Amino acid sequence: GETTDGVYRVMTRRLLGSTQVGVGVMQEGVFHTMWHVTKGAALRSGEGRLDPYWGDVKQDLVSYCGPWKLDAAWDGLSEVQLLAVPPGERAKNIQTLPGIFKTKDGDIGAVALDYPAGTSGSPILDKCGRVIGLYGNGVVIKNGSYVSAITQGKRE
Amino acid sequence: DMYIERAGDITWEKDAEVTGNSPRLDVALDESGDFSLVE
Ligand SMILES: O=C1CC[C@@H](NC(=O)c2cscn2)CN1
Ligand SMILES: O=C1CC[C@@H](NC(=O)c2cscn2)CN1
Repeated sequence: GETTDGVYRVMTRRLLGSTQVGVGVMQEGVFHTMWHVTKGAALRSGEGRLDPYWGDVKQDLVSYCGPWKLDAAWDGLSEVQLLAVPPGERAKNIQTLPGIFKTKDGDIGAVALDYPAGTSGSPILDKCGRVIGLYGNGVVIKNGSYVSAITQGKRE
Repeated sequence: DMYIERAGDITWEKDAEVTGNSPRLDVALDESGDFSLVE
């Protein structure tokens, strides 16, 4: 199948028509997405098959064909871009200054941008174009708005 | 059967639309991977 680096839509034909359930990143021969997008199921890329390699429900991440490759981190000061890939719409970069999720185990960057659920897995980038995390796991705040964590895995 | 379709290159766009605020929130993360507001 297609193994070229880049952002991909994650589609299903089980429901009505062809529905976009999420998004992911192909880097160094590995496909990276959020666990809630695929639930760990196998993926198809043309005539080829992508099998899960690593996954974790608590981190809400999963990699296919190999170990997690993305290790860039938000520097805690600079603006970033969400490369949003919404269902039925073209890829579009949105620039923002991330906020912060403060937890009992440390602070995590967060992006306050609202997209349909099928946009989960879109990458968040730094100014060098490095993927610092994926968009799509977060919280609904006091005004009905959506705030996603900047979710990053660990490169072993 | 889920399938993937290429949607683009991963590159920073100079002069992209700039939006969104930067809220600082107290949150908890449970074993199911769900975030929640701590208040
Ligand atoms: O990528 C994303 C953006 C939208 C988000 N949707 C919600 O779960 C939700 C429930 S109430 C408001 N948003 C899911 N993940
Ligand atoms: O400790 C816990 C809390 C709830 C449950 N987690 C999941 O949602 C889950 C388990 S397998 C897929 N999702 C099982 N573990």
